[PDB]
Amino acid sequence: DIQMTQSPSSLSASVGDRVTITCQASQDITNYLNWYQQKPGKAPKLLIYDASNLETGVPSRFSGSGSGTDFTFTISSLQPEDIATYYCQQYDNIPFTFGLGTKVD
Amino acid sequence: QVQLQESGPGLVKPSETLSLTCTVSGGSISSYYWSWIRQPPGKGLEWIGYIYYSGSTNYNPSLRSRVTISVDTSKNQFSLKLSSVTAADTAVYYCARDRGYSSGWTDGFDIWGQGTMVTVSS
Amino acid sequence: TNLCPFGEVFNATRFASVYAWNRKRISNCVADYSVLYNSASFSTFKCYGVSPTKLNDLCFTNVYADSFVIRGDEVRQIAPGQTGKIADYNYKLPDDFTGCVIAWNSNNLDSKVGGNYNYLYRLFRKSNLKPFERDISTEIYQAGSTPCNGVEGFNCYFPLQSYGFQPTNGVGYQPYRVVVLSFELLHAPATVCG
Ligand SMILES: *[C@@H]1O[C@H](CO)[C@@H](O)[C@H](O)[C@H]1NC(C)=O
Repeated sequence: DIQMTQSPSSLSASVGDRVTITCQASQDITNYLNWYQQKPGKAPKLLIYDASNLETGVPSRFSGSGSGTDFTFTISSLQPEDIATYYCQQYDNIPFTFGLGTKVD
Repeated sequence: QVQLQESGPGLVKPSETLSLTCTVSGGSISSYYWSWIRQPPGKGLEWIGYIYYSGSTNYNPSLRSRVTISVDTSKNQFSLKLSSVTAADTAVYYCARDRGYSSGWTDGFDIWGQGTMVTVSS
Repeated sequence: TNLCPFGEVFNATRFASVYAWNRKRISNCVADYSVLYNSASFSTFKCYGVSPTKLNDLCFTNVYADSFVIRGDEVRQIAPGQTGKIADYNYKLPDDFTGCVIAWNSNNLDSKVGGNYNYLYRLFRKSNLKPFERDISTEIYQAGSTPCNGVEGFNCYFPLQSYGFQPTNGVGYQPYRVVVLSFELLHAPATVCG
């Protein structure tokens, strides 16, 4: 399969901060990675697709970058409502692999 | 705006099969790759398989042996029949959707819809 | 002149894998096959009913359009009275097939640098197929004496296999999108004319 690894196992900060989440792959994944967030008791949403594009209807405070086997998802300005567990995921090979999650408090 | 709502039994017995059913309203199964994923309590998301509307399916190799995904366009719904249930399948299950734009391969899931709980014990 | 909808039949973004070929009915419309014949963008256009030029003057009562995606090597197999893995396990035409077949290369679309994983074909089946037969059940294949008992193992196989569509592969291994039109005349008023 494919191995996703998120560097921050957990993280906290205050309002209006910039936070970065690093997702690293077990092999080459060109841009086939998406970033979801999940608030507790809810189904995950989609935030970033193809590792660079922000999906329609999402506030622009999020951003993404990377290529090869490493990508980063960054909140430029943290908000009180950004409390959530964040997951990178690839769709380049079967099976689809979800990162073990990054809790953001 | 695709209102997606799962509906399955909330409890099954060990070693039998479970059968969830995904209903889509305001949604056109006619071109999107639809997939099921699961979440054990306090673990990460596990992908299960995705199904096209014709019948072209594709399953997770670890779970390839005992799953069965069916699509019914006329009643615009999904059946996920998982057989040989073990205690390891106690989890919530989600009914995702491809986002659209592609040529011959799916994209990231987009339209999860509220996930239902499934308990497997005695 | 309400024209038949060949548009989304040939120009669709996605085609289903060969083992679950799409079957879309065409009826109660006028079909202009000339633009198809004169498209000149089709790698293969082989007809086994009447000649392609004449059929625009010939009228039928149903036109089934069965679409899928295959490899360039297997393209020949889609023809009446043919044999091979595709022509016995996945999709085979009856000998008296009344219709004809379009196909074109699509490597720009249906292949991945890491190799495509979506398109699947039925590797093993315990029997041949009836004409125009569509089987999607995927019970494990028992290639040995033992019963596989619903689990893979030694000489137990998953009856589907994935083509490795890669853009730099040879023409023999490139992905070709294929359409098959069956024109049948039943005892009913013909509705698909020129
Ligand atoms: C598919 O779209 C192209 C783009 O205009 C068009 O030229 C072609 O005729 C279309 N195919 C059919 C079967 O109409």
